[PDB]
Amino acid sequence: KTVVVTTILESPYVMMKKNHEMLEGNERYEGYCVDLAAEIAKHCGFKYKLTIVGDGKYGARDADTKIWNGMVGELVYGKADIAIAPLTITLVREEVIDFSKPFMSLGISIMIKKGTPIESAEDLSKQTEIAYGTLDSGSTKEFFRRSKIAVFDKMWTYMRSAEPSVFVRTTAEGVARVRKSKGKYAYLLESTMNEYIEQRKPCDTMKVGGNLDSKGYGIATPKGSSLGNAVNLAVLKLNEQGLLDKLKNKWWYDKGECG
Amino acid sequence: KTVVVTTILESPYVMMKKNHEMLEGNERYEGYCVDLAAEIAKHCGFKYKLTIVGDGKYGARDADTKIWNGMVGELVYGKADIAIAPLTITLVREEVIDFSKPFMSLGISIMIKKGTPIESAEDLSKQTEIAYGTLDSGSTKEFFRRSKIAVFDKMWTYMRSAEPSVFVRTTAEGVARVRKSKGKYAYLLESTMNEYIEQRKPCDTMKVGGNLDSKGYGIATPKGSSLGNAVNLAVLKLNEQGLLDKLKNKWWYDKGEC
Ligand SMILES: NCc1cccc(Cn2nnc(-c3onc(O)c3C[C@H](N)C(=O)O)n2)c1
Ligand SMILES: [Li+]
Ligand SMILES: [Li+]
Repeated sequence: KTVVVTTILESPYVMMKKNHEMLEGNERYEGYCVDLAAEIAKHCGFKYKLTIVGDGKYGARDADTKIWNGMVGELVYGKADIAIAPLTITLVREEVIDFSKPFMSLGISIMIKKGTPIESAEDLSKQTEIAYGTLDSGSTKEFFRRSKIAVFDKMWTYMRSAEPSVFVRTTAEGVARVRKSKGKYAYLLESTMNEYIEQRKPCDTMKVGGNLDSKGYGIATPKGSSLGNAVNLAVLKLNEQGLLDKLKNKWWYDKGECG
Repeated sequence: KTVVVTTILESPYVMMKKNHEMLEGNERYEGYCVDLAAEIAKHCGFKYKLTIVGDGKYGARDADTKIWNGMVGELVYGKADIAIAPLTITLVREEVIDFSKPFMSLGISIMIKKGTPIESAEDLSKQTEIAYGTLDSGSTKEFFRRSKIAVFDKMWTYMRSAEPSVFVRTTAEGVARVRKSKGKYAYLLESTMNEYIEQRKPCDTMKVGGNLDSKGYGIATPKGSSLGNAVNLAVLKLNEQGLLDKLKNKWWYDKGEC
């Protein structure tokens, strides 16, 4: 029977093709995770349907209702069979779903406008002339809120009290703010997205410094699902064969615009 | 019952302390994996004994007998409960033991003696004057043996047929061979070791090229062991607390001797 894949629309992982109206089913979509899903399914021998998570969320547990939202919730409550998406392997998710070993590494990173005199998170933390912030929701904000590391705690105290607000509602708003702020705004985001935007016209942003943390995206299945073992072996095989590196190069650099 | 940990003496992961003869038990040892074992045990609530892998190997399967050696074999055959070491997560190992999610990243890299005219794996693959090889019974040799990537497949065909043997029995033997071979041996090893050695006396080796692949070290348990779930959650918690980053920065700290 057909495996129900839950995923989320986010470039370059999953995108509707420009001509999607002329296409059907899974062929309407393209991107890194679309290609990854096809490779996993081929190695594991299943057919599948790509579905887009209803609530547009990755997966968190509401503190009041204790209900899991997002792709994680679709797995937890038995509505999907597998999630193939930029879904970070975290402790609280690992407690409730199964994850493959990571298919992609990432960490929180600094996006600057080219020419900005910042080389590290330490550099940002010691000044205020260049404002800096994060998405107003989600894991990067939460990283700073929860960190007990001195530099990141300092950054959080700065971010919470800075005026005008250094937070943005969307990735696009953060990128636009970097681009329009003449070097006076830096945006903190996942290194994978930072690298992607560095390859978008007009080629005026860059990733600077080392990453602030390290984590991985994993393929998720309901806890105890028989599919989990085969999927994990497939991730390891695709990595060893160089296919994961090929797919990253395809969607970030071969299709990049900045050389 | 006290959990039997298998590990391998590899600086800066596990090292006998300078004054180990004055110490006993787990306190004889220091290093990243010694610290990590203590943190995992505290979070999972077990007592443990650090033991050193009997055959000094990481682990591979003999193609004729199908017997696993190294730390992998100690888990497969019931000699240890957990391996806490720079043990690379690989497909063939995952089939026979359980792994946590990775606690540290690495990739295959190239170590040369300073001045060797090699800048990349492609450079190595196109010549034979500078011999090159890797560690027996490790994940790098298995990577090359199995690889269908053109450059790496060519490198494996070269390594199999090179004379004298380009393979080494320990990581220390690989570095010693680089150092003594007057520029005529390059060693394929993981980036963690390459970078650590480059920054220490006698300052005569360096890493060249980008990493050839991207993988991770994992905490390993026998397949199906009940310890695996708790250990994996502990790894993720330590990651999210920044403790793994702290340990890495401490044990790879560059004192500036090179
Ligand atoms: N004391 C120097 C030192 C410093 C830092 C790290 C290490 C550990 N280590 N580094 N490289 C390797 C290694 O290289 N090829 C292999 O096959 C392995 C083994 C591989 N990890 C496996 O699991 O088989 N193992 C040693
Ligand atoms: Li899990
Ligand atoms: Li990390």
